[PDB]
Amino acid sequence: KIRTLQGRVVSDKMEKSIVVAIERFVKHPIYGKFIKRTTKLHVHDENNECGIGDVVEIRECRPLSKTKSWTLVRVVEKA
Amino acid sequence: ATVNQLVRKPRARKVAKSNVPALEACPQKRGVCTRVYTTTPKKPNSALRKVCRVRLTNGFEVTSYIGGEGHNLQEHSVILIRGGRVKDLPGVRYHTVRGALDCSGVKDRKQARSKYGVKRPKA
Amino acid sequence: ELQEKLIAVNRVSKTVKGGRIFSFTALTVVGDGNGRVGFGYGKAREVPAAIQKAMEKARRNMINVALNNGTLQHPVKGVHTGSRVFMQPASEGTGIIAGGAMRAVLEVAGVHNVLAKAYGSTNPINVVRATIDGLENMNSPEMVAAKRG
Amino acid sequence: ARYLGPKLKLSRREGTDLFLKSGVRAIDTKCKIEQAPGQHGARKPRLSDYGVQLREKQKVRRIYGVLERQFRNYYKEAARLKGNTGENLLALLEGRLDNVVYRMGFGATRAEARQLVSHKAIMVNGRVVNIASYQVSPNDVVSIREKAKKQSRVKAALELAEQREKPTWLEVDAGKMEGTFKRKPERSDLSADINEHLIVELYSK
Amino acid sequence: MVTIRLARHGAKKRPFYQVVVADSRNARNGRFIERVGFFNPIASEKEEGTRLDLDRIAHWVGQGATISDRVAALIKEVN
Amino acid sequence: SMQDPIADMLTRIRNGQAANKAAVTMPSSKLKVAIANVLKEEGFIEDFKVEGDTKPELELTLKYFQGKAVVESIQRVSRPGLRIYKRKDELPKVMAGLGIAVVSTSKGVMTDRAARQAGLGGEIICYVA
RNA sequence: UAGCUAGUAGGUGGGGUAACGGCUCACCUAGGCGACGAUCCCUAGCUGGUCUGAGAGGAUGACCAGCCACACUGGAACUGA
RNA sequence: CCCGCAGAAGAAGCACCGGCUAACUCCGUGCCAGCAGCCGCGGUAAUACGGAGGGUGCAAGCGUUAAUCGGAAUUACUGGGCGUAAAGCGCACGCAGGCGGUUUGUUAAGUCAGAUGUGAAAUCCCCGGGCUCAACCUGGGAACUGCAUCUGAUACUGGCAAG
Repeated sequence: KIRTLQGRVVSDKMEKSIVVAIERFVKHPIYGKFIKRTTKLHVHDENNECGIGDVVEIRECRPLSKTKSWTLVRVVEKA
Repeated sequence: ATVNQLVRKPRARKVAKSNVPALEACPQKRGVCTRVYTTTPKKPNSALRKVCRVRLTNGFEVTSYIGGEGHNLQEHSVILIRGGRVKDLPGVRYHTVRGALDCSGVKDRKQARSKYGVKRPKA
Repeated sequence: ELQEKLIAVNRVSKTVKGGRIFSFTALTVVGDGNGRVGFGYGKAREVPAAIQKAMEKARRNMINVALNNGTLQHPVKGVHTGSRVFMQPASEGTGIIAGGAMRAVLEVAGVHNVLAKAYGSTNPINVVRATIDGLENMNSPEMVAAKRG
Repeated sequence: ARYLGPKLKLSRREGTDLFLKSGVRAIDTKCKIEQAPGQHGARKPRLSDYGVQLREKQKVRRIYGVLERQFRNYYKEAARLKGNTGENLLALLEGRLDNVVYRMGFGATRAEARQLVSHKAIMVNGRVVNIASYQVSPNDVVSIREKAKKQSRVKAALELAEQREKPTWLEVDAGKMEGTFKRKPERSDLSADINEHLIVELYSK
Repeated sequence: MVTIRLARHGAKKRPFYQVVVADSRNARNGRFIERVGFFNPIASEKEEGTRLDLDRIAHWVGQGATISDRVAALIKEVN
Repeated sequence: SMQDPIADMLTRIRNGQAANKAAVTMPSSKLKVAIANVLKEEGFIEDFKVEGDTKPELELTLKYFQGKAVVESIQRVSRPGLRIYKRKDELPKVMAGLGIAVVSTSKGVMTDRAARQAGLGGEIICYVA
């Protein structure tokens, strides 16, 4: 339990590894406008139990691989 | 403008350039006296002025006005530059340090001494 | 009584078949130091007769403007036809931190504590029109409360 | 670091008399006031807008003897303090050491009392002060030290400023060595000709 | 090896230290875990020329910080 | 309106403040009842009546005291895409506080005194003067 | 400067460091990043703050203080907390 | 730092003076010598060049040059414009982007509120101390506009559900 960062799945062409974007609002720092900004971070998961297009809950973990330091906890959305 | 036209590219500047290119971030550079030329100003003026092209030490060569009231220049020695362009002569964007290395003062001014090589007269 | 002040004097020419006939302009304001202000405009063919005729122009058509504490109380923006004037109410003891023409209209109202600014054009014919419109648009707390309820 | 050579011709520039030479007949023209600022003397002074502000900044500087580095520090201090910028600026002028020693009887003129400050004579509240801007706090005694109580000129000074107005904001013993900076000198008990508008509106840019 | 030495933020010939609970090997005066207490050798009835909040030294002695000489002056130069 | 219902209303009202008509009318959402139930109460206009149930729509009565008209300078500020969510200790006082500042609070729209009484600000709706 | 990238991107394994690790070596998988500006060439040490501006904002990083980088120029390591 | 003795005794420059910009008159020179930041001055009476009296401003420094912001609303979010003053692609559907009619339910991310963490000390700022004052040294506060978490709020906005 951190914030249980909600996100999506962008692509799975990898072996037990997925790609998650995260919706995120912000004040633009000088103009005062809300730009919907998204990030992109690799997430470890073993079962392939989430498909390309779901909605995913994520916490951190030990840094397993290169470029990937987040384990799946559970899924709240089918494809 | 629209807010989503300043977002995707910022307000760019209105860029300002230098017009004393004998900076190299410095105020005074040394020069070794190419010649002395005596060219003429434009239409509202007359009475041809005293200029010298100057071999710098950064690598450049440029011209400079030799103001005062008469000068003293044999032309294979040292001067010192000041900036602050003459309006009249096309190409002279400098001055000379009136009273410096090898370019001595003017012959007895008595008002506004310090901007020329004139010191306290006798007292 | 009243209190005069000049603004400027130009070098207004003209052209006839003969030559270049000159003239002179004279911009003045008049306000008794209690809130009412007025202005005028008048020409001549020499300097001192222009003032004499334009000074009476302002001794009528003085408009009713109320003040609060020798100062303004709420930030009206004034604009008239070439120029923008931004008057912010300020503290007592502050001087009239102002540019050109509105200095002449504020030290005749009774106004003495205003910081303000001319925003765009700096042409003193059209500047002095705006600040009189700026003080015309204002409302005292009486004009606030009695009008809404 | 003060104005040395002539003294009354500067009053001929600034209109009314500045109290540099006073107590004698030089009130009524031992120097021809308004007749000779210089070579081109009695002339046509066709004034301007910037002038009637610039005259006032060099009115009250020259009534006290304060140059331009020092007078701006009194200005910039007169913004951070609470109240009127102008009135605090006159309050900060009146609290000056030399201004107090003058109109607490001592000395013929302010330039003398300044020299009487700078020659080890004056003593504030039991403490020797030879700095002409020790800015006096209320309820403090002024005092001349013992070795210069009566030398020449002390006793003849009080009588001249006693025909002048006795000010409210100070107490003074005409007998000896005792004063009180009482409270804040207001606008009412000023010289009433100095226009504080024309200094606040000068340095503001 | 944590120490309770004194810094030096003074004028020229007018020292005015700071009671500084810091590390051994670090700067002359450039680094501290935290700062509590101050000092002055120009007291001469100015005010209290020492004011320490002794409980916080009694905290950091309990961690194990070795104490230095001129503070060891102060703990008896205060009561 | 197409793309702000409250901005395009605020063109419709003060055009009545430029020809001095008696009654004005705009198609009225349930937010729009909660708009002019502030302007009436603070005194800027006088009376309003909702009508219609397939086109719920208002009958606002204007207020011009003279040739002078009472609602002087109303301005929407938070326009869609430029939300300015004010923290309450920044609050816009309108014309040195002499007007009112309609703020979309939690507890309603009626906002002069959210500065002290309610105690929570939000999105500005429009300044009113 | 619009394409870049094979130890590259991922997984079992051994091997490896004080520690997770593609940190390395065989094997399988074929990926990874990119218009929300990747690779590219040019330039620059970063912050607390200094200067200026009423404010926002604008140029700056000398001094004292935080943190890395470097010891004539390229390399590799030994000891050692 | 305090104290003793001489004797006005050792101690005043620097730029400007046509306009902006506070201060002016004369000799010399006559489109030559020269000034100058822009406007410009000099071709026999120069308040502008050179000189002299007098004046101005500042001061143990004053001018000049170089360098950054300010005036510049002259890259403008608070604070611009485009019919002719520089500026509406020759014109069309449109992908990714930006933006919501209208009612109810609901969630609490946007935002508001409340605290609790934390934003190193030193500068900036306000009351207060100490150098004979001031620069400077300094006690405590406020501020550091920040980010992350719990609790609360449902009017606007946002995803889900129903019209």
